[PDB]
Amino acid sequence: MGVTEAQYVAPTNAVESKLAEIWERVLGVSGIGILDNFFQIGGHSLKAMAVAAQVHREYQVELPLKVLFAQPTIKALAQYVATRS
Repeated sequence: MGVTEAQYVAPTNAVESKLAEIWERVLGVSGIGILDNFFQIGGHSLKAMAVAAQVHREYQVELPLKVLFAQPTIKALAQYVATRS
């Protein structure tokens, strides 16, 4: 019924914590959870492009919107990038 940030916040490794940091900063300096807000992190604007750039260079799987909405949580994001890579 509202709320943008402070979802839970229980990280794990570098990718987990660092991307949670990157997300909470880039999304608008606030502080989100691992589960994210499962909506806004995808972002139906420049967000998809900016995230795609990161998903290229840092994730190496380079899939805009798909990893953003189908994996709208750093838990699933980490398992996609720091597992099979």
